Amino acid sequence: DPNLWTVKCKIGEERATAISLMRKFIAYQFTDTPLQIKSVVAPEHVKGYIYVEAYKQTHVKQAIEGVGNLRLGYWNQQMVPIKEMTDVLKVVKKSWVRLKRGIYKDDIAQVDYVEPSQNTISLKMIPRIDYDRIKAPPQRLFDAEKIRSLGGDVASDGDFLIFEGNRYSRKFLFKSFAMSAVITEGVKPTLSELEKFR
Amino acid sequence: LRRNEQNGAAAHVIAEDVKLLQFHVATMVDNELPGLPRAMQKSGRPLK
Amino acid sequence: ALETVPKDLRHLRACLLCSLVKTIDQFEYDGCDNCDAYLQMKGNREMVYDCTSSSFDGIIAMMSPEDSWVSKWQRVSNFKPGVYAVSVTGRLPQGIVRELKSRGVAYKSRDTAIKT
Amino acid sequence: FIQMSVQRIVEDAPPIDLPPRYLLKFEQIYLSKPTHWDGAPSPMMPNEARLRNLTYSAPLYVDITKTVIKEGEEQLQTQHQKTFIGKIPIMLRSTYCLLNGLTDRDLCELNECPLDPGGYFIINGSEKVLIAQEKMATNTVYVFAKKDSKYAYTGECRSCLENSSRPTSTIWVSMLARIGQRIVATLPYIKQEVPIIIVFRALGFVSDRDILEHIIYDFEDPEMMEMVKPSLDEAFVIQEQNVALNFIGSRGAKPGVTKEKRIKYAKEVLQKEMLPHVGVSDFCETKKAYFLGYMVHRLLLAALGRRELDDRDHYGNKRLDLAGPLLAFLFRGMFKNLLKEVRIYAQKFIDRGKDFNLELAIKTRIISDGLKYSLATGNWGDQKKAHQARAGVSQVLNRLTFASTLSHLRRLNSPIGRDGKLAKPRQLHNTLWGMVCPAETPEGHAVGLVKNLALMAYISVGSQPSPILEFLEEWSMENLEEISPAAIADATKIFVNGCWVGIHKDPEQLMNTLRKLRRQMDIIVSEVSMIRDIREREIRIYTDAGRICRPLLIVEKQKLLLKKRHIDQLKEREYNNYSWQDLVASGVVEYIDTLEEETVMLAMTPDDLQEKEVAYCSTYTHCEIHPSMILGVCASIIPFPDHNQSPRNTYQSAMGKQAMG
RNA sequence: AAUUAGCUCUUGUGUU
Ligand SMILES: [Zn+2]
Repeated sequence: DPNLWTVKCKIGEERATAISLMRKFIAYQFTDTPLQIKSVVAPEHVKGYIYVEAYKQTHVKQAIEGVGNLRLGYWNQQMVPIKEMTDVLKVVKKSWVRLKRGIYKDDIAQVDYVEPSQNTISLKMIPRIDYDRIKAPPQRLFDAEKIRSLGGDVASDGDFLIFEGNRYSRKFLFKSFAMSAVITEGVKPTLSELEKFR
Repeated sequence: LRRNEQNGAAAHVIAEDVKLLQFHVATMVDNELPGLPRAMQKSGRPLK
Repeated sequence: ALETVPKDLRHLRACLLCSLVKTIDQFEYDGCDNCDAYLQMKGNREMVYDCTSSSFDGIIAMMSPEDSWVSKWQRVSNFKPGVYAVSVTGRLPQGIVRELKSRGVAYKSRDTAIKT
Repeated sequence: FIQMSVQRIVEDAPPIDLPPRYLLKFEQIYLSKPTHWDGAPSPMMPNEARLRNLTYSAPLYVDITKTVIKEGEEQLQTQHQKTFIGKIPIMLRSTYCLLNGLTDRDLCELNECPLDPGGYFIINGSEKVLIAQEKMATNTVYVFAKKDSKYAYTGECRSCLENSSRPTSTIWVSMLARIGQRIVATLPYIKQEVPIIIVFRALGFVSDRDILEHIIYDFEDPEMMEMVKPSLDEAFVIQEQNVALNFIGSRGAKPGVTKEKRIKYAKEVLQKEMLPHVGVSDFCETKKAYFLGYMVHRLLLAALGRRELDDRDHYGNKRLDLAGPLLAFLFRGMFKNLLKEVRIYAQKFIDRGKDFNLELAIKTRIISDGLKYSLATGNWGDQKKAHQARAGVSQVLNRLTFASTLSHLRRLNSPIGRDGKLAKPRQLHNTLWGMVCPAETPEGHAVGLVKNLALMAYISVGSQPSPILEFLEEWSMENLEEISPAAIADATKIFVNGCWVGIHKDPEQLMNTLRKLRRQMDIIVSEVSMIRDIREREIRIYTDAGRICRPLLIVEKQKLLLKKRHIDQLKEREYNNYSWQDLVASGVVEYIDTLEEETVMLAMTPDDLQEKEVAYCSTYTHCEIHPSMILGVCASIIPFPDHNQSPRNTYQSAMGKQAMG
């Protein structure tokens, strides 16, 4: 079994480093200087370094040449315990959700309609907006009359409103958000949010 | 560290985790350590 | 074999028989390097959606298929070099599994994830 | 600085190159008068800058050549003219200041006092001044005995070639006290020491007699060889060059795990780190061998007591760096940071294969903002690591009374750490006669460490020694690489800025010729100093910056060269053409520095100390202009200072800067 | 009733 080593790298850019190493090895396999790495591991949450499986640290250093992502770990590498091999390879794992990005991060969103297209789903959410008064905030009930009075980008359909950010609201935002842009498992609300929505 | 040991338990990132935690706790009460990097904020200034 | 290498990091799928990380665009235009003799992925998008799912975790860059222990651990010593997802959650359709069984292929799930 | 050092520093930067790449050469710096702006370029005046809290600075423009070279031989040498870099502040009344050559009426029309000396910067509307720092002379072998170590003697030698980004490297050749007398070397960039014989073998001198000839020049008095015997005997298992290279590389900062890496690291540190002033070229081992031989020879002479140890307080051994060298020191690092930034940007934008626009690549604030911060806060170094380097180089100009400003514009700072129990640096050395005021010094915790110039003191600005080398070579001087080592003993060595170059047989004629040339200012400029040692057959020539000197009248046999004609022509000065510079040109007065001042013999006054009386000297060479010129600015307003007790003169020099006026 | 660090300069102790 070839030894395993840790190579330091920039955090967050571990996915494409393996692809670039593949390209290097495939392009160099016909040349007189082939890459001698036996495998490369970049787990889901391991960040800042990548595991390399090769017979010697000399092979690692010779093969990882030309890759800028690992320049921090080019000169120094640490030894991966052999008893930790399996430790490398294990991974552990009308609803309510919470959005992941934007200004609406980490707030309750009630799944109103589930679209069978499996790209976006309908969510009712409390607008965190300033009603086009401050921007050239606390979760508060949407005000249709105030957003009609302040003007700007507004399309009115009685209880329906299309406003800044192409936001669709009724009576309360009702808009489509991606399934991967929300967390569909692990909300478990309390009674206060139910009133809002042993 | 708590969320790492909750699920991951990689047992090797844990070593560096506890090492850095020990360093932070030690420097919180003693910034002048023999042969250790000093604690500084985003100014280059050692802490008090 | 540079063809196994995906062209980008957008919308990757993995086999439930190979767990081979690859774009859906390459799964339709190019297809799997080891499932093409058995399931014929090249030429159908819906068949790619059924065969391969995007719910995969971690990537391993299998470089030398005959010279690595991780391949023996993941039962991919006899599969081609390339990018391999550590574990894929899901099951292939009953029809696909039965067709593989009739053709001499044992369906061994790649779902090695710890289920709490 | 502005005229020469910036151009030299910008060109001396190495080319930056990087799937094709570019060339990106920098040349021909451009600079303008200060100007602010949205707005049109309008000349910003110092008074307006002082009132609006602006910064009196001028932009810097440089010519760039971008040449991307790829497959198929299609390269484009696109040249960008007058590319903006950043703003450099200008000290008032410089050749690039708006108040240059303007008359009294011209300045008064501008709300500027014609009596204002200039000589300060305006940063953020505050008037800053750079206190001239002092430090030890570089490229000179200095032998000191310290009693707090294992070494009986230690011939330290700092070295720096010419304003290079590499920090100055120090060579320590030291003799243990304790067989006995184990001569060792403490090389830079190497953690541990090494015996000298190993180094000499490493340079490529296996032949033992060759090493002895380089180290010892006299082969009839067997004392130097007696002391070097133990050192020679210690190095007996290393005979070949490469084993010595491995030996030296075994102690490096990164010891290569293989022997080849150790050899390459050792040859690198030998040919590019140790002794850079003599040269870090492809091959300089022949001259470096001679220089180390001379260093060990001086150490042996110290051991014999034939040559007394050098003194650390003697300003013949110290250099005073003014605004010029300090600003150049800052600019080296700032330019390197700019180059790293643009290189990183270009590299990041050539991975995608797109063409990068250098106008967007260069970040202007790298040069301007750092220089502004360092001048404002006085922390002389990088902003992120300011605590590492010195502080208080820049101080707010003290406008309390005119004498206060004049005193504060001529101030020297010794960087000896305060709160020190040492008392030697604080004392008044004999060499401060006519150079530093003997009465003006702070009374606080920094007594004797901060000083002031004498009235007629001048500080050499620095000049290239190449004309000196050419003149010296084309005369009877013989170069160092082509001499029989048997001829060294009966000969006189020649040093230029410390680099032992060549040899000579008759030094008296050489010195007389050099004196005539310096008097006529044909090839040797006035600030160049030539010193001859009689006991040790040595002649040293210095042209570098930082040396402190003063004018002195010349005596030919027993009468001054100044005569009634000069005084008559000078009395009618400011009318026809005639001035002090012409007085120097006729070879009547001369600039003497403190190192040459050892070999000179002064007459305080002509009539009193040159007439015929009871014979005391009868062989004067120079005469003082006026002895009261030894005093500084603040001390020269005291009436009858030679009738008081000296501490009272010091107190007056202190309190004259606080008088209302 | 509106802040802290750092740096520099300066005052008194330089009696005999
Ligand atoms: Zn497959």
